[PDB]
Amino acid sequence: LEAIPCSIPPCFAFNKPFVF
Amino acid sequence: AVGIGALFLGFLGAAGSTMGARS
Repeated sequence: LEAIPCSIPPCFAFNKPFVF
Repeated sequence: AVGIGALFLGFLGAAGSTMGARS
């Protein structure tokens, strides 16, 4: 969660996209 | 920055970074 908020959509530490 | 919230959404703008690169 702080470490990585995603794993699946293209994320890089703090994107969780909105939107892309 | 804490992460999302301080960085309002963390907009992926527009290829791969905390909140967007010049890309």
